[PDB]
Amino acid sequence: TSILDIRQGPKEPFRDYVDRFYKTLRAEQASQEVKNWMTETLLVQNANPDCKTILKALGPGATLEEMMTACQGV
Amino acid sequence: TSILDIRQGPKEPFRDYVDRFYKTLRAEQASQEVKNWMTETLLVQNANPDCKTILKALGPGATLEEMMTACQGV
Amino acid sequence: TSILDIRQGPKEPFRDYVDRFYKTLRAEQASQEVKNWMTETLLVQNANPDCKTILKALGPGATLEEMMTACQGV
Amino acid sequence: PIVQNLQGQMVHQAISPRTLNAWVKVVEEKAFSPEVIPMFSALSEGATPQDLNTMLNTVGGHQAAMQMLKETINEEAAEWDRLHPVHAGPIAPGQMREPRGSDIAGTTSTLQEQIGWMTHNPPIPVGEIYKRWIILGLNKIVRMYSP
Amino acid sequence: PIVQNLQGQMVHQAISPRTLNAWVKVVEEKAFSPEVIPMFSALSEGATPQDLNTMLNTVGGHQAAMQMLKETINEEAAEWDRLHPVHAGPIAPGQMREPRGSDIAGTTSTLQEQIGWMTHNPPIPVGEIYKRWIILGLNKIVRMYSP
Amino acid sequence: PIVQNLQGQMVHQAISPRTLNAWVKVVEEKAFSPEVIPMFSALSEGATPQDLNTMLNTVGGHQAAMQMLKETINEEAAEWDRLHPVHAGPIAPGQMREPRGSDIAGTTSTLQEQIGWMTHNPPIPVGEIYKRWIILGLNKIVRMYSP
Repeated sequence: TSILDIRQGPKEPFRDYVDRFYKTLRAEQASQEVKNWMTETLLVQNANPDCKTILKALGPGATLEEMMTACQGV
Repeated sequence: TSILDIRQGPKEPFRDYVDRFYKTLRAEQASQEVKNWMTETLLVQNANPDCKTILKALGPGATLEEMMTACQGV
Repeated sequence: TSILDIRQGPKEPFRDYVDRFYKTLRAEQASQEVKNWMTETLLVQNANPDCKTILKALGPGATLEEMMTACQGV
Repeated sequence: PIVQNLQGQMVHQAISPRTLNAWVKVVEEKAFSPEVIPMFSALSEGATPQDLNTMLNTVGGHQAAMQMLKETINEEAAEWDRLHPVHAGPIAPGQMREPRGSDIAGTTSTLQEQIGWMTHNPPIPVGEIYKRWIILGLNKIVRMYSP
Repeated sequence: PIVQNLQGQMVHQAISPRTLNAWVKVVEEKAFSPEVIPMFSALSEGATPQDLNTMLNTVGGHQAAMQMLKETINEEAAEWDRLHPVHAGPIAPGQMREPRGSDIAGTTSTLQEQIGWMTHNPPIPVGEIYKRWIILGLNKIVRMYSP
Repeated sequence: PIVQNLQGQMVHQAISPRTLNAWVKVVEEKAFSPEVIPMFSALSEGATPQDLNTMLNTVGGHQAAMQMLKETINEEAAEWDRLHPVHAGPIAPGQMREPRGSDIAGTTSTLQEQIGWMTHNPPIPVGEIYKRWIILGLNKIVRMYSP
């Protein structure tokens, strides 16, 4: 399965999705800078509308514990 | 079972067939040149029509990752 | 069970019978010369008519891989 | 493998059965998963080419992958021979011969020869060259076997 | 097997039960599969003929194959005797006797004799000669037992 | 058993629990099957009479066979005493006593006595004499227990 095919379900907790992401990211062998680009970009983009909304409110500069606690009720 | 008796099913993934081939090829003790001849020849010949068609389009010079990714949807 | 009581079934593959023979032969403790005599003699004698027929065509001097491949379709 | 003895010299010692079996069990359980590569790397510590063919030859199953790896090992070996040409004139009596791709793959070299190269001064890391080929070929497999 | 001791000499030490059992378990699980041959080869490292008959005699099951192997071992042994004739005149007091096919098969030789030949200078590799016969006979079996 | 120590002397060391348990497990699994005899032979390497009674006494089950063996061990022992008469006059202060059937069976001898006989020069192989009786009695059993 390709990294672009990794997406969050409509009922799937973000948490279970983030695990899937760094597992597939774990099978990507690209430069770190590209993998940083993938992190800030693709993760949020394939996140579900309800959490996506939430993550837009965190702004930039956000870290994984704060994202992970931010989308917990969703 | 003989190497000539190794053939791909009509619903069998190529992949599962290629595994069977190099297992049986693993029990053949012939010169390397003969085993090269067997590789390019017998593998495609006993491959199913749908994949066989696919493999004909790869042309010659093809390697196993490209054959294996080529017949994946079949 | 005694070695004389070892016999091939009418539907039993020879192969399964030869295994039984050298298992029981494995529990005989007799001189090697006697055990050679048992090998060439008793094995064929208690073999079934269809294979027995086959084995008669191999003639003498025959070895176990050739007997075992000879009675395979039977 | 080639290990250091108490006396303070490098000597060969055989690899252990529950090490062997641990290699088997990893492959059984985690197949093509990435954790196989650090795992391999730890269990290949101080290992010979000869021991590395032993580990590859003792696999059962995943024969398409095993063939892809073989063919990667030979490609990487062909590339070793290309990049490093044979050296000028006859081999010195006082010296031992330079390796080829097939000596690195363990094929054309003997154990005592594999111990000569590694234990000698300077030492040459023929394990680590094969190790990269294995890891490289492991990446090829991992990338393919991703679904 | 005959192993090197800490003192720096080659001495005999017995083979281990979980080594024995690992030999048993391989045969139980993988029967005639090709992985049996590298496996055998690793577990036969530094092994005597005597230990090799022990391993063959401790098999249960697959008696048709075990007989085919025996008969291959004797053929290969008959061939050893053919190719290497006995030597000229009486055996020297200062020397030890040349082996026959049956000494290689372990049958006519004693352990101390098997240790004399291997530990002595030059050493003779009677294990490796039996090993090829075993591997050759393993090919015969593998080829037959292919379906 | 009596094993060689690093220092280069023969000393007694105890047999291991997973060796003990391996003896138990063999008997559990393969009962009277012939593979039991090479198996026994390997696990009896360097063993004392005392250790051999320990192995026989620790059996559970197959008590008809265990009694047949006992009675074979005593017959073979009675035969030892018959064939080898006691020697002329009193025992020398400088020497140690010759064994009887019951010393071979371990019954009338102590461990230190069993170590005296085996470690002394010439050594006497009281293990190997009991071993044949065990193997002989094993043949009796195997032949009977064939169906």
